[PDB]
Amino acid sequence: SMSSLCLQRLQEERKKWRKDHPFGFYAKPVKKADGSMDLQKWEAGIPGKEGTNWAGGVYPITVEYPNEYPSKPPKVKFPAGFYHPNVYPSGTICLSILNEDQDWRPAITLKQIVLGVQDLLDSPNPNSPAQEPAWRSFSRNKAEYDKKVLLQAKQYSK
Amino acid sequence: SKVCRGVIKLSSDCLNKMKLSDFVVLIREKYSYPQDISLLDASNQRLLFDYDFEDLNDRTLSEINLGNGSIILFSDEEGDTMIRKAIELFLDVDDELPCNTCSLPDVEVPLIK
Repeated sequence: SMSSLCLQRLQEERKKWRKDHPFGFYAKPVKKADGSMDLQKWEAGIPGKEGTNWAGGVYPITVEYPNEYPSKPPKVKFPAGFYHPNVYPSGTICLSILNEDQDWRPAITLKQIVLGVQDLLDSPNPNSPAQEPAWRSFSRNKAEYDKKVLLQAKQYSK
Repeated sequence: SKVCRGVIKLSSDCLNKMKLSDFVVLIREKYSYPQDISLLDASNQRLLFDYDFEDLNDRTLSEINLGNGSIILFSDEEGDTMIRKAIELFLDVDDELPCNTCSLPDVEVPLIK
């Protein structure tokens, strides 16, 4: 039930990515039972920035494309339970460029998405409290926050 | 109306011996595609082969779940100004043409922006 434009744009995304993707990132369509690839569901990894508490970790996301892509944005998820003020308990990332009613435009490449997610790691957005306990720590117990973050960096070590 | 179309006539014998790598070779040289291509199962929408995904290179058409009435999408994936139009290919296997039959249809596939 993917539109032919969706198929066309997804094949191009995979191609632009090959030619040009940020250093240390990876993104690849999932392999299915039969041995073939699913262009609608991708696995990617986001390296934490150096000189920040996220350094050393490579953080796994899944990028899931709707049948109406690129009219509608992908759904991007860390694993459920991932710790960050702008990540839901389910793992869904809250980024304005991923919201159809906000800053998403069909021209947005997978590169722009992964760089946006990476920038979010160390700079949480106050207009998106998505995880209560993480927001509480960040706001009033920064030493408990930092510590949790450093643990998560070790958990997702390269 | 953008994707070109054609029916391939195949043998039931040919579907079990045809290697995916050579199947790509045949399609590329008939319609003048460049080196970097991608090959989809157009029905269930699985990616089966491209310039980087070569896991299925060695398998036969039946070994990658392509049978009677399966449709294939073949695209230009070079990223140049002039791009060869995509062609969609139906797989009609009848009983029986001489075995080892794989006749590609005559299709006028243009170079577009």
